[PDB]
Amino acid sequence: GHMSSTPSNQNIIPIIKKESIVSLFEKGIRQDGRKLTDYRPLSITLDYAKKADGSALVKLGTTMVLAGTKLEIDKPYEDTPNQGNLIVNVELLPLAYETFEPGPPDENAIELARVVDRSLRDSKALDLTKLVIEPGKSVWTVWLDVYVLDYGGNVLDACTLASVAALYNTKVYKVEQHISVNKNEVVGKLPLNYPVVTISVAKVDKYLVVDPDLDEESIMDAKISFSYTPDLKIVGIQKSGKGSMSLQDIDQAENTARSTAVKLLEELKKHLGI
Amino acid sequence: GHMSSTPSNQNIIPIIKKESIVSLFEKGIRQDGRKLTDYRPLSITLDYAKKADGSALVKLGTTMVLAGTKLEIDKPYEDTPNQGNLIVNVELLPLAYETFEPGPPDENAIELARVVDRSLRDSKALDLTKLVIEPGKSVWTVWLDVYVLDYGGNVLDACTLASVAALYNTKVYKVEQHISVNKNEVVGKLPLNYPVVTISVAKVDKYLVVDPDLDEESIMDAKISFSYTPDLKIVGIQKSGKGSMSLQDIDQAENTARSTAVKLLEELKKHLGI
Amino acid sequence: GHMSSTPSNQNIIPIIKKESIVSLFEKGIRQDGRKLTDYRPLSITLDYAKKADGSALVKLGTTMVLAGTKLEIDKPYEDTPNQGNLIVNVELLPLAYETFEPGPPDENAIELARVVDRSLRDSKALDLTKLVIEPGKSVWTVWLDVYVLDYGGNVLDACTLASVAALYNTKVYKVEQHISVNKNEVVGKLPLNYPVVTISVAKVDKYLVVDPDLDEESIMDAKISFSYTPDLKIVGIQKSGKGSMSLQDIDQAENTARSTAVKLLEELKKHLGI
Amino acid sequence: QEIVLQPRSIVVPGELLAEGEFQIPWSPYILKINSKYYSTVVGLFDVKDTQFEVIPLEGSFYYPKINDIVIGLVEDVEIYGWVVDIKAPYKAYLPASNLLGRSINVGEDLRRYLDVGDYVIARIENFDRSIDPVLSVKGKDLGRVSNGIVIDIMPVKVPRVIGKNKSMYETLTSKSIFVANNGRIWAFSEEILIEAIRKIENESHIK
Amino acid sequence: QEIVLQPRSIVVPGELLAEGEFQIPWSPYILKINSKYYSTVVGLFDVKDTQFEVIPLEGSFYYPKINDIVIGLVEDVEIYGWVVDIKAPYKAYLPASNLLGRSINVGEDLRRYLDVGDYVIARIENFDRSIDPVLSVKGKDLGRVSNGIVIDIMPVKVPRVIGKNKSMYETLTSKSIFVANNGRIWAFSEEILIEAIRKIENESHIK
Amino acid sequence: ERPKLILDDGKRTDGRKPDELRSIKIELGVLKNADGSAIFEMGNTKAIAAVYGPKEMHPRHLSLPDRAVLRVRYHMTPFSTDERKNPAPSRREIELSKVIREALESAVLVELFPRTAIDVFTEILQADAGSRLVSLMAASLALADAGIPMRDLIAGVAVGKADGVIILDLNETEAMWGEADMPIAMMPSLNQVTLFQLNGSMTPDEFRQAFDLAVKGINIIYNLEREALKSKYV
Amino acid sequence: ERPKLILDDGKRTDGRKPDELRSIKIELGVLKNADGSAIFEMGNTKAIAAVYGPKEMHPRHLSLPDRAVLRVRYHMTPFSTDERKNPAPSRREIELSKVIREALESAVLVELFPRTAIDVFTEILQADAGSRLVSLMAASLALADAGIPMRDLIAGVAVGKADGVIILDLNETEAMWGEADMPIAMMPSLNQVTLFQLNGSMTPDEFRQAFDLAVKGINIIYNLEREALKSKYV
Amino acid sequence: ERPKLILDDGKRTDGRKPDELRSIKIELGVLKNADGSAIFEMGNTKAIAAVYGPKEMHPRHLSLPDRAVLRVRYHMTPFSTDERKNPAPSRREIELSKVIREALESAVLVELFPRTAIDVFTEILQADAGSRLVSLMAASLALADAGIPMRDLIAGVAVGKADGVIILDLNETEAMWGEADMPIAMMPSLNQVTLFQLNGSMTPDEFRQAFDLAVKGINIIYNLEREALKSKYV
Ligand SMILES: [Cl-]
Ligand SMILES: [Cl-]
Ligand SMILES: [Cl-]
Repeated sequence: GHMSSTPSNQNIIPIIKKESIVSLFEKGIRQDGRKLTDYRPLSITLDYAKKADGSALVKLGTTMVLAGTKLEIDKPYEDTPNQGNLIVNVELLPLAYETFEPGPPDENAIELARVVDRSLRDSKALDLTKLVIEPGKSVWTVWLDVYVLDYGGNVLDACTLASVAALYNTKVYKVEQHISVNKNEVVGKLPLNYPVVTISVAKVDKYLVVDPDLDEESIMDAKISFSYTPDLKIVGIQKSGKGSMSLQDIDQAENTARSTAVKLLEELKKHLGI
Repeated sequence: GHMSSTPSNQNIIPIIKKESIVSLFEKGIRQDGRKLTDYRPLSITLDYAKKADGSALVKLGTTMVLAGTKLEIDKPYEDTPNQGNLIVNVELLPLAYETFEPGPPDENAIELARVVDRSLRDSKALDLTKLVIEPGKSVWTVWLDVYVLDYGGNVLDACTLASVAALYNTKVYKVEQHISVNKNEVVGKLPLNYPVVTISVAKVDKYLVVDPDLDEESIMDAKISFSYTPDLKIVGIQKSGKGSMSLQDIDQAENTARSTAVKLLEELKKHLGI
Repeated sequence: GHMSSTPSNQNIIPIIKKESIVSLFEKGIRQDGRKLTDYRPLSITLDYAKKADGSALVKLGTTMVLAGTKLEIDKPYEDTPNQGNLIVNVELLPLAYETFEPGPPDENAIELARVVDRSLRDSKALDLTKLVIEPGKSVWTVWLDVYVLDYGGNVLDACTLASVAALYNTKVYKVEQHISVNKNEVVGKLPLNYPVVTISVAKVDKYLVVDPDLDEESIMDAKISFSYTPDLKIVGIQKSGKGSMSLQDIDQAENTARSTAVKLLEELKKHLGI
Repeated sequence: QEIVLQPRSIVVPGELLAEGEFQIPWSPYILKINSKYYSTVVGLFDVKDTQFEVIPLEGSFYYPKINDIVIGLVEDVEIYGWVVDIKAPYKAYLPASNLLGRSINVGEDLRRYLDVGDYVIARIENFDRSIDPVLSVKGKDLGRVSNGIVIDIMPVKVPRVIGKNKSMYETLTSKSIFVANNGRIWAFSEEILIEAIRKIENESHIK
Repeated sequence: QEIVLQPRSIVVPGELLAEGEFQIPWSPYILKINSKYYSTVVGLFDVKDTQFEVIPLEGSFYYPKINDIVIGLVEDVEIYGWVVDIKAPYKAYLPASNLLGRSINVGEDLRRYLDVGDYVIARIENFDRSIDPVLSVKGKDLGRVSNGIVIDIMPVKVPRVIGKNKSMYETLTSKSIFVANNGRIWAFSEEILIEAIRKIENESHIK
Repeated sequence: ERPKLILDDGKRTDGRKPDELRSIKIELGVLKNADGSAIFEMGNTKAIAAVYGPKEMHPRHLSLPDRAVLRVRYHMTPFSTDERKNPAPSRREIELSKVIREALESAVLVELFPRTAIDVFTEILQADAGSRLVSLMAASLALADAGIPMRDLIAGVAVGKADGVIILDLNETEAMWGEADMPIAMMPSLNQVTLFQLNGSMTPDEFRQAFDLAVKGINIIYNLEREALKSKYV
Repeated sequence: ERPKLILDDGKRTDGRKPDELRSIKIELGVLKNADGSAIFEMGNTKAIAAVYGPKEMHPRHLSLPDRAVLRVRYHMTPFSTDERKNPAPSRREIELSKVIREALESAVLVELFPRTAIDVFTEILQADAGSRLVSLMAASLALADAGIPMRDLIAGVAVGKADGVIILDLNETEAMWGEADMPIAMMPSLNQVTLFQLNGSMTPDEFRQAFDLAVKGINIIYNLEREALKSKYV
Repeated sequence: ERPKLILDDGKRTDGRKPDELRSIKIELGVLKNADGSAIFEMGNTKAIAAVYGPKEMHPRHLSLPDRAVLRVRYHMTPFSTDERKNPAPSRREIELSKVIREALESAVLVELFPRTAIDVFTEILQADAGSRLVSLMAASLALADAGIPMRDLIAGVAVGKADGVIILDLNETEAMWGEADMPIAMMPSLNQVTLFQLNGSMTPDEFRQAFDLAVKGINIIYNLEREALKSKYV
């Protein structure tokens, strides 16, 4: 048995600091000089975790996420004989933030995993029917494990980037019939239709801000995240946080997120080599 | 690893209130005007939980219990190839009482489940050899889940009533050989030999009281429960609570419980349509 | 998720008592009159737990350990079709010491189990290829459960003794092909190559002491344990405790442990009837 | 009636000692149920005059009595005092003000007064069923211990170790020892008195 | 002998600094083991006269010293006082009586005195290894902050930010700032002094 | 995908039009111990909620100096679903408990009760889609029944897309086989959204069409919630 | 059902008459650290118990102002049973720990030690029926060995029915295959029942016959418990 | 056993001589939130560590009056190993967390910070043998990066035996198939051993040969640790 409780503030910021953070919003810029619609600097390092089948280290500002995959052969589920499997796990490591404690995933890490999983699944980016080896008998299971090493704000969008990059980076090994996996021979890469991105918009009083940092997350009213494929279909939405927003805020937020998505997808594709 | 500890009083009642509760016991009646041998008003609503295979909502005074079943096909256990399975779970929901917290079943809910399970099993009411589909290969598993929604005293007897009623209410679906369950066709009801009842007798100083309410449970010395089939065989006994009772108290209690059982079985049968 | 924390002292000993404990170390003897190289009195009672397949109750001073085995037939692991299985569990019972609480094995009991398991395995004393019934299809699993009933110091060495004695004491039952185990017919004893011992040396200032008691463990700087077979090969080493030791201390400790091992192996063999 | 069932006997929980209405002061070792008295412990039935008692033979714990002289062991040091272990179910507290004869000062408290692992001889200045015992160092030859051996025993055995008119206390002093109420004794060279003061535990019931 | 092994060097934990018996006051940054002295930190070896010290280059925390001037941040409001964060391992407490100059009254305490999220300038009136630091607002220009920017830094860097004879403190004031012991500085329009006071952190070891 | 979700009459599998709600039934004061309680039924989806509170919270360090702490549980009974659900909380239940708590945080006037907990427990008795919203609205009603001050009641509904048609208040067939499912809850008098999620896929224009349709349903539901709460006094 | 439980000589499978106890062996002061300890053997069923206490309890909010709290554990070793038992507590162990604690609550004079815990730990070393009672009696003896005041010792035995015959002190074959098994424990000098359970089925007259037979066994056991406790002093 | 571990050139499977270390790479200040951090790579084994501390500890009864409490976690990522590792802590991780904490207890000057906790978290990103030591050394470096006073840094390496040859700094093939694996860590300037374990089997003379070879490796590593820590200031 389990229950969700209001947390303590794990980043109580002084009145005076709030005023500074929002002081240049009138001019359309923030603390760090970025525009209200700009992401922080992004680096994506593929194959960072050398024993992973695929991996990506994402640095987004001071947020750092390491995603890695491992593939296994399994019998398919009885209800899905013609599909492989995807299993998404996110951990918010106690390395990542001072008030994080070790333990199994709390509700925040569970939420992250489930939002990312849905966005990957509902996007149709990873067609699990492509993961079948022998219909009804043997399929690939893709374990995706996503570790937040440095909690610097907007961890959701970094987790999506890392997850997509790790999947793109995933090697597929030769299967030998006697069935075995021969790891000396890479025959393929995991087949994806396209990348996906998640775009998080925070409401700070009368302003909407893309890619909130730690300080901005500490003062925001609420946040909403929108997932996109390259055709700019919306493939997931999640309002998060204690505060409410108006219908009009959400409308404006989606319009702003979608404009940013175009640019983020382009940058991610450069990072992926596609 | 685990251990049982003396609890705090979760219903500390004032000296003055105790005197009132027992004030009319000399005349053979209680707070609510009921006789020392009377149950509180009982309603039993069958098929209350519409996606359950069978269900019953029992209201006994202010105690409310919802029982529901779900049936599954399983291979039988190796030691019991010629029997199906019954699995009893009781939860004392944090909805039910102010001091209840969510978590897995505590020792009180575990005890309830196990007392009910024994009474059902040892009564021979549910002959598990009747639950076989293909001997050695396929049998029915009956999951019985019993939820205490409102803790108003004597939850054991309400749990037994709800459990028996839900089992009686259980639909059996057609099994299609290719083996599958076709839920569009009800071919049967779960086969029971007879109902069972559990009767709880509380000792309050020099008096014995049937069907203790919350206040009576808060002042009782101990309680003892006796399970009966319609032939008035005793099919389970459980002394519960911190206090002791004499051999003579237990003897008197059984005689009193058995007299009440006759009437309760009759009322339950009306509720069941048998 | 889990983590290891510095514990509280569960045996804070007064300055004055420390001086007494070490007062005769100059003369080469301790509190109880034993030499710095002597074990406490050892008794080993075989077949103490009558429903165990083999068992041994070890008393070493005031330390008491009960080890017991149970054997089961299992399919072998896919990577080891030609070996049976050994599973070692140690529990530090809340019976054993005042500050022990019930719960699953803490890090101390987990460490004990794993040190004993390695010493048994790496010693080659129990050749798991001897536990095969039908290659690739059926093997023996040896469950070894080791219960510390009285925590009196040097529980590791008592756990090793009890584990080896229980394994030696293990009855093997006839296997009937239809495959079943017939417990009416003992056909064998578990086959061991030789016994193993673990020898724990505690550093107390400038002295090294074999077989530390509770008081000595309460004042020691650190301890190191060395496992031996009868050829005096070293078959495991574990430094334990908060303090460091020099390379020279470790060298001296090993030389001292090995001298004691010869005598302990001899005494254990008498106890085993080999 | 008013009758006693036993002479100087070994007694066990639930054992009927006496029938009648005696005017006995309440004891934890005797349970009165209307006109019957029962032992609550493994013990020695002791009749003195017209009254009776049970002397416990078993038990590792000390029950605080106000004004008892007690030798404890410091475990924790709080802001304004020291937590002390006296082998009781409750731990004792020695206030700083009591030790100093004055209030703690603005940057005070090393531990030269008292640190963890120090033995203290002290008296119980406050205790009841509603609060933990409070210690006082005020008296003479109380306070910290510097030298000597401190021997731990069953508090239950303390009255045998002293003995009738301190007879057992005499026959130990002259052999080669302060006996607290606590089941702890503070104590020539190579004095192995301990080996004898353990033998009193193992034979107190005898002769 | 009595010898020193290094000039003005970058130092690391375990690094031998000196051999001999110097008469050095105890420091957390130096470990003396008989006749050898070792650094315990990443730092800068500093010899002054005949003695020596290690200046730490690393560390995010402030260690309370009595009478330090400190700018904290209120986090909790208890019945009779306010819990304050001063970037230390221990949190500080500002008593209500100290702020008011009088006792709390029967229905007192909104927060117009001090609420959560307020910055306070204050002095440490009590602290030792046995207790958490106690704050005082008594002095002039202590108490709550109303206006200005408050810049956070490594407390380790505080002495470089002030500098020799407050030289570094001068060359900042005139450019466009109170420097507490706390690693926090209270501070014209569009004053981006912060971008420079971060550069002192990143080059303190240099020249 | 498998069954037809929009039939040739342009109606849905259960006979409803795209802009029609399932039938609603609300009962209040259903439990004796709970400080407040409610049963909410939307079609064949049924939740019960119980509230206990303002009360002091024992782990004082888990309390908040300026606010009450909301403690919330969304749980499904094993027999609420077509196939038995394991009673151990699932990852789904953990996520939904958080999303439901955060919705309630916007409504409940928690700063009235410093250092207290308000406990909100909900159980799904029958799941036929939309159970997070039915849970949330039962909780809202149960809080009102408990006399715990709030800014507004919360009404919610899931909109979505089925065989290309934007539809209001999905049933389980549509939730399972449709193209999108978007639960939205609001404080309708305050024009404020408290819960907002989408799963599946929609174009940006479809999303705006759906949001608009949800508001129409929410307003109907809100009035039923108001009337239910008033009904015993009038 | 499968094996014959009453043979043609009218004796039981282990040679006993219906009114005969298994042999009993009691050892006290078996553990050095425990404040009190005991081993109790009844036939091939063997338990060890250890007691620690009166001591202050750290979670003060879990303590009681007027009483000590009893903390009790019934646990079976993995090798105590015919087939290996998993060491994780089972639902059976959880139930039995409670029933054993509540039995001890009637005997231990807990109001002597406000705000304390008395810890009682028992382990089944060999299980051949009746292990809850053997555990309870080892705990009772261990509490006496610890000098913790009690109203009375607790003695107990299981009666039952096998092939229609009422029998005293069941073995495992009878517990498994018989028609009824009824563990009863008492404070015999006080005429008070502390534990009472029945599983299986009996007529009301059979129940009274069995209860009567249990009392006869209990009285024998009680005397052995008294003698065991006195034995070291005499 | 299966593959040849020492080849006819007398070299190892990865081309190294018996007395040669794998290549080492150290990065410091890798994480923004952590008070200190480090990445340590030894061959293809890679760990990251983060430190937070001295800070007051909330469960005051778990704190120590005279010392800080070290809280330490060794954890392996699921994708660090050849076959996926389950993220739930294993018995191995529990043991290694303790052995690593006790090593650090000898070095960290914990008595400087009474009643506090110093938190040390390490994660294995790639496991190719020796990960307990790589973890321990990353923790040591991370503590230095955090400015937490210590007696000395800790350097460590595993020695062992492969096809009868004593070898320095094992790779995974050697750890799996060799005859012995002996991790040793020290405070090298203080001549003190902080971690010492052996698995497998060695004669007493082989053990002494191996210990000697480990010291040579440790001294090389120690100098690299010193230089890494100084590198940003020079
Ligand atoms: Cl839902
Ligand atoms: Cl039993
Ligand atoms: Cl390793």
